[PDB]
Order: sequence, then C-alpha cells, then structure tokens
Amino acid sequence: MATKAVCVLKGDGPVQGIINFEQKESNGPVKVWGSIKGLTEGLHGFHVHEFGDNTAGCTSAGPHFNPLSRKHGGPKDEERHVGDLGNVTADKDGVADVSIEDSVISLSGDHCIIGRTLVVHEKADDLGKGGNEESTKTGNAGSRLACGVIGIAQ
Amino acid sequence: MATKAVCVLKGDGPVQGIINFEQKESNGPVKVWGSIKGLTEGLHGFHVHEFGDNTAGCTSAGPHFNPLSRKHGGPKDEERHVGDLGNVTADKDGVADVSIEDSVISLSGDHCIIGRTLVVHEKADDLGKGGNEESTKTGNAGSRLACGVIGIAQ
Ligand SMILES: [Zn+2]
Ligand SMILES: [Zn+2]
Repeated sequence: MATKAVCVLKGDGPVQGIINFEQKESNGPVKVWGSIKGLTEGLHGFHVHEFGDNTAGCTSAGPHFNPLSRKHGGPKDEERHVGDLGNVTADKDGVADVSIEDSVISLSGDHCIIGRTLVVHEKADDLGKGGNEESTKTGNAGSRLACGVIGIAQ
Repeated sequence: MATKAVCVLKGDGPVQGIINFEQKESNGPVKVWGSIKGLTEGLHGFHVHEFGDNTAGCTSAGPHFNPLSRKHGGPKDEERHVGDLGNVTADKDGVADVSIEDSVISLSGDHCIIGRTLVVHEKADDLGKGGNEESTKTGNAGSRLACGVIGIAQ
C-alpha cells in the first residue's frame, strides 16, 4: 500500500528536521527530500539504521540497515548497505536542504525502510573508501546527532 | 518479516513510555506490553492511528488505523478498527502497566502496524457505546497525550 513516508529527526542537541519519502511505483526509486537545521557547515552522513528503536536515544537504532550483509559504501556503489544514503550538505546557516533519489531503499518489500531509523551523523561519511575497519562499517561518520523513526505518511 | 516492534511515547505534557510488541507467528496474536507513566488514574484510550507522521505532534497521525472501513469498537468486538486496542488503566501513582493480547493487529502483511502511530488518550475509550457520532469514530477518548511511531525492534 505505502507510497509516502515521513521522518521527524530529533536528538540531544539542536539538530532537528523533517524528511519526506516518496515512491510512486514499488519497482521505482524513492525520492528523499526535506530540511535539517542546527547542523555545522559541510558534509554529514545520512543513514537508515536497522531498528526503529528509540528507547535509548539514537544508539538503539542499531547499525546501518544491511539486509544483504555487505560492506559500507556510498549510494552509487554496488557494494553498499541498503541504508547507505551518503552525505547531506549543510550550508553556512546550518541548513541541509536534502534532495536524494535512491533505488536501493524502498517503501515495501525486503528493502523496506518503513519503521526503521533515519540518522544524521556528526561528520562526513567517507563512502567506505577510508581504508580502516570503521570505514567499511559506518564510513567514519561519527556521532548520531538526530534520528527518527520512518513513518507511513498521507 | 518482523517479530518485535517498539514504540517510545512522548508528548507535550508529562506522559511518557515504552511499549513493546511481540508476534512469534505471522498468523498468531500480537503481545503488547510495557509502561506508560505520568498519566491520571483511570482509563485511557490506547489506539494505533493511521499515519506515522509527527510533523505537527500527535495530530498529524490522523484517525484510527482503519484499513477495513468499519466503525470504532472495543478490541473484543467484531465491528472495530484494526487500530482498536481499547483502554489502558493508570494506577494511583499514574502508571499504566500495559498488558494486551490482540489478534487483529499484525507486525506484517496488510494490517501491519509497523510505521503507524501508537496514541495514548486523555479519557476512557467508550468502545463505541456512547450514543454520539464521536463514539463510532474515536470512542470519545479525547485529546492525544503522547504518541510515537511503531518501529522494528531487535
Ligand atoms: Zn553503511
Ligand atoms: Zn477506533
């Protein structure tokens, strides 16, 4: 049934925002767009984590959503986690106007991201090209600044 | 797919809690439990609403999850919304130790509640036996005290 999803991001600091998802055909890409504020200028890792579990804050969301058991990558890679959406970019006012299109995540089926956690991270995602253990796990993107559970939308 | 879900309830007031969901068999019943605190002693409407959308707080969840287009009821009714879990009871210390078993909600398929909103209400749900139009729509449970998106749990 689901063609639209939405996510409210909050954390302990000032980072907050709203992200929209739209998938018109189940065999088609998902459009991801919206605004996150309170960010430092530059790149921030932007990931779908495995669990829609916020009991302990962002930490409860678990690792990247990774049902094919691959190593971390960027959204252009064949070797990637399902939840690898690469970076978003905050302007000099702390605002990331997100606009992404991705055909690996979905609003149904196995790769479905509904009821999982969208997280925006402290630092840039190195897209799995960093050369340490951590690169292949989380792309060295550091802290979880804000997260939310991805919800069915009207 | 999912055998566990979790929901963190938050609102503008003091109401807050964690509800777990467990469904070992896709075609078996769902267990609902955990605690909500900060409630007034007495009955509170406990419903799954249609949208997991929190962009305007609890209001943006919309009406009760009703995929079969029926009228509000108690969970033991045949004429009920999928989202009709009835009431929870807060004790004299303001705690609802929720414990509910339901055969209509599901963690998979088309009644799937993952990615929708769990709401705890201001007043008792009259189970649709209240005589007004409100009763057959919302059970007169009143305003939304706390909600959260139901997420995939580990
Ligand atoms: Zn990853
Ligand atoms: Zn109802």
